[PDB]
Amino acid sequence: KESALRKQSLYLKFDPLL
Amino acid sequence: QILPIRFQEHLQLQNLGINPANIGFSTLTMESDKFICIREKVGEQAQVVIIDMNDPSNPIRRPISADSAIMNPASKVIALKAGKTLQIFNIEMKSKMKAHTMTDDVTFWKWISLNTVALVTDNAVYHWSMEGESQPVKMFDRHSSLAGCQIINYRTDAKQKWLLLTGISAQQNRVVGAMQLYSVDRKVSQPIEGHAASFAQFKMEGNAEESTLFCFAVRGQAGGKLHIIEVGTPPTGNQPFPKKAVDVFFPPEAQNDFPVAMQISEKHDVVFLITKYGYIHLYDLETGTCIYMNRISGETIFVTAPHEATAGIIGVNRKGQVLSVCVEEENIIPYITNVLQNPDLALRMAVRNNLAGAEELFARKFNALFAQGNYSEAAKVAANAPKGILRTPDTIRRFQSVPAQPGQTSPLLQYFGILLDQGQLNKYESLELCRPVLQQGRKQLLEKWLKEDKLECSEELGDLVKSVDPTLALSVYLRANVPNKVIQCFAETGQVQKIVLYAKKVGYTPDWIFLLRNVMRISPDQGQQFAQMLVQDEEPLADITQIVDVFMEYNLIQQCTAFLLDALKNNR
Repeated sequence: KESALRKQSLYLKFDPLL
Repeated sequence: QILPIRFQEHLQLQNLGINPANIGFSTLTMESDKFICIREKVGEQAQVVIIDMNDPSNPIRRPISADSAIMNPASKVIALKAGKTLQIFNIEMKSKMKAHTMTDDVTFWKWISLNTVALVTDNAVYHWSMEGESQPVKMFDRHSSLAGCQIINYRTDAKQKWLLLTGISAQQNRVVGAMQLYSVDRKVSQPIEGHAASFAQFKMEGNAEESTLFCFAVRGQAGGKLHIIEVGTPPTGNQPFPKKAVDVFFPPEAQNDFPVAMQISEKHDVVFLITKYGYIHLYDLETGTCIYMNRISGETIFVTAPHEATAGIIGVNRKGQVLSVCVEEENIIPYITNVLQNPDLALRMAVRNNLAGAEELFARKFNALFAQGNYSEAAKVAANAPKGILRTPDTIRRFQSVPAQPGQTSPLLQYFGILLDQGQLNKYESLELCRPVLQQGRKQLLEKWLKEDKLECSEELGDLVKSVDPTLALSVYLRANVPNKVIQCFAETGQVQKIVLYAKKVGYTPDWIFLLRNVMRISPDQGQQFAQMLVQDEEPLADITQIVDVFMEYNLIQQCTAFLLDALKNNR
């Protein structure tokens, strides 16, 4: 429930995305 | 042998001092599976017995004079009628809650819900709330077709937008059922010939919202029939529900039998039907297919109620037996499959409600479609297994065994294509999916899949993708939770700042010095910056003495010096 919320913030900072 | 029902005798009312004479429709009421209320007369004194079903052994005999007494479906609240004078009374608090005196006599009354009691006069139907100071509110006028009828029941759908009054009358040695279906929104009534009815909420296959179904049974002009129809305009983006009309079986010996009660189980989506002779009937709510039929009682079961816990039906017969019938969740699917021999219904039932025991059928349906060449539909079968029964590696192995055809390729490709549409692909499925994709210069598809987050990642995928594009592997490794392999990526590509930020966030502690030496080896300038990050207040990631002798190893005396002087200024 609360785990996925902090997870999304993490992927935003480190994973290359775009 | 097995049966799809679980029949039970909860108690014998005669064993509780209840007079056999008072065991009848007029003197005994049951508004829920929680209480049974009987009106008796002891020695020129009239009293009311309420039997708590949680504690049935000890009944309470309170001295109450009323021509009718009906308990709340849950609360310890009773409603009693005395002439034209009505009264909602609090049992526990021995205090009167509400009261009302009616102009024309109340011929029938029932609890619509907790806090709502419906009243039926010879001319209209009212809704009286238990809460507040609100007087009984007129809902609709009684239809002429129900004139002279003995009112046997009153029902409403969940939203209470549809109301239904049922009455029966003796016409030419046949009990004839008259019903009035009233719509609150459209403000109009429809007379229907029916003996027993019920409303149900049912969400169709591929339908956005729940459909409100009206189900009624009758032994009328076209014999015994069961009707399942949708009431009103379907919600936006719905199908609707195709009207059903099925036969209701009455054996030749039962020539004066007819439907008496009906309860629909939303849980298993089945209809319970009880007839006058004491026969129970089981139907599929979706198709009206008959499942089980049986005589459970030798005497008429005059009062019924939903058996909330088990999602079944609980009644009381003239003999004083408190009987209960519900769906046996363990046996229903096997019975439909092997005793009824209706595999199509068993398959539909096991997938609709998450019931178990259908596995052999799903395998058969798969092997048959596989042999049939129809690999597209075969995949759907595996995808909609009740508890991921066909979502296994053996399945993929079967799909891997078929080739690439001239452009019609490939059944394994087809299997994955629909699979992700259902939910998130498991670690093994993700692995076998990317292998042929990565194989011939195709990696962009992974970008969409990972961004959409549709596949589950473990480590074995990361080193597999790392094989061609290590930058993309970082994304895989990130989601896989493996910190060791994430930090390794930042280290190969020199991103030192992200190494420290990541390890501080996830709480992973790597071998800081060994990382320093690596950084120092490739490029010392970055080395000194990295050394700076390792020492900061309260929690230092590495030993200061250990980092300086690393500097000394490379004889970086001037930058070592600079590093320490910087460390002093940051502490100030």
